[PDB]
Amino acid sequence: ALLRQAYSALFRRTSTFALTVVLGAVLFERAFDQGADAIFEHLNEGKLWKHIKHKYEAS
Amino acid sequence: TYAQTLQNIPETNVTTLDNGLRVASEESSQPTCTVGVWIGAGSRYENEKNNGAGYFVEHLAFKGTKKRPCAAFEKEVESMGAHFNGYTSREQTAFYIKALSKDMPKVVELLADVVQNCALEESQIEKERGVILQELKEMDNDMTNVTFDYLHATAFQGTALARTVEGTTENIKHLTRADLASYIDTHFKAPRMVLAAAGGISHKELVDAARQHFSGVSFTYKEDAVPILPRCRFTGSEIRARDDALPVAHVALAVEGPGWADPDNVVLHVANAIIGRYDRTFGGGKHLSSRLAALAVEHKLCHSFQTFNTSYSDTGLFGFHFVADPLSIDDMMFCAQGEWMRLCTSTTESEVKRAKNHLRSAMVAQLDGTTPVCETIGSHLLNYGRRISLEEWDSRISAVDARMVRDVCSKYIYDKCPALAAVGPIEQLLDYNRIRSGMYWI
Amino acid sequence: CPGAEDLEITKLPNGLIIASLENFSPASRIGVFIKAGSRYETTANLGTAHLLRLASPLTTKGASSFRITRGIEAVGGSLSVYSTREKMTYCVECLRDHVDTVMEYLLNVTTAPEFRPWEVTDLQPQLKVDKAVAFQSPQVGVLENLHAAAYKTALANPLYCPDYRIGKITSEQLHHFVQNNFTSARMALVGIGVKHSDLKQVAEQFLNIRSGAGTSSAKATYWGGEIREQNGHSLVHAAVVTEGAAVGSAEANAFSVLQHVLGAGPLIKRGSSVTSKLYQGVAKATTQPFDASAFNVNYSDSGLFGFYTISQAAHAGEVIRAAMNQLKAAAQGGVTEEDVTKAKNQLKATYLMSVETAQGLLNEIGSEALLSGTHTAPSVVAQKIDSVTSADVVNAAKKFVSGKKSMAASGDLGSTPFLDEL
Amino acid sequence: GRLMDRIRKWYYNAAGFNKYGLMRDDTLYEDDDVKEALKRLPEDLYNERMFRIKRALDLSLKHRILPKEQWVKYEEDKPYLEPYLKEVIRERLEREAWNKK
Amino acid sequence: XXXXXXXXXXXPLLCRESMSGRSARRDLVAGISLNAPASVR
Repeated sequence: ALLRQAYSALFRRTSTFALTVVLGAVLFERAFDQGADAIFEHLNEGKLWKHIKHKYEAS
Repeated sequence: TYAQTLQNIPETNVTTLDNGLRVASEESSQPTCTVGVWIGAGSRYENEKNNGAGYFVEHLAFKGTKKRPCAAFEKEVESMGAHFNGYTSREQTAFYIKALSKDMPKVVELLADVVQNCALEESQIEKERGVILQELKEMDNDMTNVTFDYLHATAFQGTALARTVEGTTENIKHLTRADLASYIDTHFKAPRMVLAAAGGISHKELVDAARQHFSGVSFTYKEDAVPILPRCRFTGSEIRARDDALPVAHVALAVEGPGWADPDNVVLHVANAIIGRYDRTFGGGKHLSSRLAALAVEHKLCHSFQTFNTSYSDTGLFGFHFVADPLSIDDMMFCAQGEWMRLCTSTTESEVKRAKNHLRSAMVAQLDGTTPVCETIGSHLLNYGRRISLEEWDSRISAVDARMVRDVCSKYIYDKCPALAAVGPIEQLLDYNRIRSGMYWI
Repeated sequence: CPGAEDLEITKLPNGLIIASLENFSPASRIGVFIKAGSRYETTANLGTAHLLRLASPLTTKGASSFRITRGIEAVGGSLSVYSTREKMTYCVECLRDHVDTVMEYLLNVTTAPEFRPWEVTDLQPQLKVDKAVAFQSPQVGVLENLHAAAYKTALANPLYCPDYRIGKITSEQLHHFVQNNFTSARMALVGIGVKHSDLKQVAEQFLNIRSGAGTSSAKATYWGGEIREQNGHSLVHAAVVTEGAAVGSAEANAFSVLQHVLGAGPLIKRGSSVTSKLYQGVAKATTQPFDASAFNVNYSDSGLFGFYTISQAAHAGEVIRAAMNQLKAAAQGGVTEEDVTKAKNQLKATYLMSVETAQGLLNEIGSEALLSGTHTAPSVVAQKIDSVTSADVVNAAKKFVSGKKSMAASGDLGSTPFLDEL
Repeated sequence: GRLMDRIRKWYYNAAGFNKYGLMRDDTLYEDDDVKEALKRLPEDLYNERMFRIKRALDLSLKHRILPKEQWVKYEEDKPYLEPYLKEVIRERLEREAWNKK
Repeated sequence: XXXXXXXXXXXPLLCRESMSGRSARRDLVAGISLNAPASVR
């Protein structure tokens, strides 16, 4: 019963609501960034310096 | 000492008959007494066709019976210096008599005659047609009355509790003798009735006279069975009946209650005692302990405000009602909802130490006389199944602390969609969403 | 564990009466009965009795206006002041425990007010409010006009302060009124749910101030006037009285029985009144809904007796004339020996159930303890009432038809008869 | 030891509000307490206070003072508001204490 | 600690029984209370 279980704990007191938003934004940032980064790099394989890097490191 | 005088109150005796009728009494050394029958019948037991029939019945209860017509019945009751009175609510009907303790058996006979052998003269009904229709026009100018009816009409919208006790105009117009007689036979039945008495009455001689005039045993199990009413749905909603020509505005706001059975109803009464009530004749003025009352005086917020915890069988209505001038409504509602949050959040032990003392003095004041004792007894059995002595009430109340009041209030009030009834010049108070947002965070 | 106790009465050298009674009820109720009221007002200080009872929560010489309200509410207690035209009762209710607590504020209010000029001034406009809400019931309108039309002084004075003197009552007038009337030989400390030895101890080792009998009242001169208020209300209230009997009079009981013979207020909810010859006699004369009861007041040195008719506008004439004829026919002999016994029964009933309540008991005890410093056993008050003959009743009716009448009526008096038309 | 009276009388003259024909309680800053105490003042004392203040104001805009003859003497200064102000404070301290307990 | 209040200003009951009980049984009492609505009889 997530919709209820979330309400009682997270969404009731205005405090835990804010603490949820704060911690939710932390989780969302790690997730969204890694996600969008992956979608973009896969859409452009072999085109980024990320990819063609190895070809020029005889260092 | 107080602690002993509670312990030394004569216990209420209870005995049940063959047909299921309960008889209860509180015997004192009173030369006078009050004895009547409290029936588990009201407008909730009614429906779309027979709405206000039990009220139409209430009009014809004193208008004569089969054994003795109107002329004889009124003459007989008046002659013994006895007062015959009664009422009908949404869930409870009652007919009772105040008389000397000596006339107790004759009284029980008189009571048993009305509930059973009511006349219902076809000519008499036609008179009470216009009588009720006038009482409707007269109650329609009671703004407090109109508001509380509207409150039920929207809080329990779409259910039986949303109906007025008096009923529709169309129903009163067209109700038949058959419809009335049907209500009486359907609802006024022994197991759903309680013969209560209080005064200088021997309980034994009460159940004897009761055993005589409340006779016929039920045959089937069905007639022993007490009906389980269908539940009533609460609705976070509002009804705004606007009339700017109306001098002052009335506003009632409530959340859903717990019901007679719930022990939380005690705490909700302690909480309601904290906020209390006020009207501009309260001599205490700005020095009143009630915060809402103090703010009401300091800022001239309202003519009057009251808090209520109206309980029903399976539900209730915890809320408040106030009367204010067209331009003091919003500030009044503001402070009122603030004190509600103050209940759930900030309630101190000092506050409830007072509130408990007030509620103690209240329940004791509730039993000042024979009729108010009989009313308690006739209702205690009908709702609790037993008598709750003042000694027991005190034990429940004395266990209430600030931490408990906060919890119970946070449970029934905090972040709940309330029911709103507003009548009159009501512009300053507006938007349910604003009222709804006043339900959280002090 | 609790039993049956007697009521005790003590008279201090002060002349102060202490009527106590232990009933072992979990709620105590102490009152201070005083022979004050607007009856002792003159034209110079009209309304000072009204402002006085509103001045109860004001500061005292021992308790602030704050501590009075906060201290009393702290223990669930309550403070109230009931008063008629010639009586003043200061009541307190509370649990048995906090008697002494609430007893302090009660004692402070009645025996040591300060009447601070600014508090008095701030209280003055409450007269407008308190009067306005009481005057919402049309009866208090004609009832105040009745006393004004019935007398010339004392009882002629209004119970609620006249408009022109609102805000014009000095703080010194309050002081003088309390000094002149709240004296020991005019008061009574009456309690319920208290041991007499405690209530007595409180009244002496705490309660004192000015002794003696203080300011007296010019005994009520009769007038016989006719005050009429035209306000267009569809319902017309009307009262017609002559001089009745005083408190503790010989003819006192005779009028009370005649009242129930004629009938005084229905005993059955939404019911017609059969025993009432007045209700019935008028019902034969008029068509529409109405109310017509027997009116009877008993004061210390006088009293009023007659009928009060609430009727429709155009049918006021029918009801009033009919109600008049019922007292004429009652004086001409129309009183059955059974009617008396039936009324003497209704009266003995009404008395008994009135003393059920805490209010009714404390008042009934304190009323008598104030005037005739005793309490009469309820059996003997039952003797004194039914020892009234049938002739005594017809005699009381004779006094009405003979004596000079005074009438007060407010409504749309377009069809309301004048007093010289009855 | 008549020292305290020496010091007070010195400060009263060094203050010099008596040059404006002002009482000591005239120069009182009107906070919440003083405001309340002022409303409790009798009409005559209030109307007199009002004139003394308006006179001091008029003097101040003239950059003049009263003649030495019309200066309020130290021993002739009426503490007309101080008894009122003390009760206003006493009453308030009661409420503040009663609201904690 | 009990009793109902009211509200009016300055500056119906038309049926025989719902406006019954009023015609002055006695005469006129005047009650006012520290914390209870101003009584009138």
